[PDB]
Amino acid sequence: PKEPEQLRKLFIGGLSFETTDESLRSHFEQWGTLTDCVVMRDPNTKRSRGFGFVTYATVEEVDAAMNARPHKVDGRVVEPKRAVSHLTVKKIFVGGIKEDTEEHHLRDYFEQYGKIEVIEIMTDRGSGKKRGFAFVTFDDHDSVDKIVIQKYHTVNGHNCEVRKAL
Ligand SMILES: CNC1(CO)CCOCC1
Repeated sequence: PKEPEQLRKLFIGGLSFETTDESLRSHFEQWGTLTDCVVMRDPNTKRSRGFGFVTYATVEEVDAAMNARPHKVDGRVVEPKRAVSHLTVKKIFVGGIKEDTEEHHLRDYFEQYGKIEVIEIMTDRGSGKKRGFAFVTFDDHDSVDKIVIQKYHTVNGHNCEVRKAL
């Protein structure tokens, strides 16, 4: 059973105009099997539009490619991003954590998606009581992109609602 193709794609921006289907493929095949690899071009001039996409056989291969950033492809540092589900942010809202979820619950779970820089457990401005949601800020957007395409997040026994924040 193959993961949906949308979740196996990487959009690559900032290409050198000299990058070709073949040179993009040779580069990104270092991190997995590519079922598709396309440089986008003008339909009339054939001049590169400066971006393209690669499709891996598995999500773990996408992860490997993202973990190998920065990618310098044909002399230029490119910008890979997972396909849209792009709203490129480093912060998530985590809701449904109730009053008993602490910083270490959130850290122990989310640190396996990426490097955490800030955890903000929200409290009532008047009483100081926990409001039941939090924000987590990572050092990079791919953490967030992995998180929000999951159907489920279980933290401290709570089924949480997680979305991109600002
Ligand atoms: C769309 N499904 C979710 C709802 O926000 C997103 C990931 O976190 C919880 C499940």
